[PDB]
Formats: sequence, structure tokens, C-alpha cells
Amino acid sequence: PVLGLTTRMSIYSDKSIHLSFLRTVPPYSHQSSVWFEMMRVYSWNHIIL
Amino acid sequence: TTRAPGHRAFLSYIEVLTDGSLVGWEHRGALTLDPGAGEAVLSAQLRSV
Repeated sequence: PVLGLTTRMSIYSDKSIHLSFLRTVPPYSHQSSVWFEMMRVYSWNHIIL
Repeated sequence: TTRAPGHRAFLSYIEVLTDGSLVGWEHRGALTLDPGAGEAVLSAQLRSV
């Protein structure tokens, strides 16, 4: 096993290549969950990304 | 299927290929089995086919 520190890269998330990888920092792709929360509290819709 | 890597993508390809066909495939169900539960544990729900 390997533990990852200060590494935010969404490639290291599919186990078909990296058999056993663990990290202590959320990846970049997880930021999308933050935008959803801001979208509903501020009453926003009709977005283009 | 089991929890071996690549199983998420494996079952996702069934629905796209089983839809929009004049033959009319019927899906009995999707089974998720874990070998670590026990030999006798699997037969409890595997028979529900």
C-alpha cells in the first residue's frame, strides 16, 4: 500500500491501473460537489460550464 | 458480479445494449456478491435467480 500526501490528481482514482492507492487530500474533481451547494443556497440555475 | 475492479463499467454496458431492441431482452436482475462474507452466506441470496 501507498499513502498519498498533498496530491490532488483525479487520474489516481480508477483501481484498474493503480491497484492500491490511498490519499489524505480530496481530489480536484470533488470540487464539483461544492458548486452544487452554492448553486442552491444562492438560488442559481441555467448554467454553462 | 463481484467487487473486482472494472465491475462498475461492466454492468453499465448491459443497459445500453439491452434497450431499444425489437427482440425484447428481459433483465432478471443484477447481483452483487462479496466472496469475503462466507461460503454459506452467498447461497442465501444467490438462489434468488
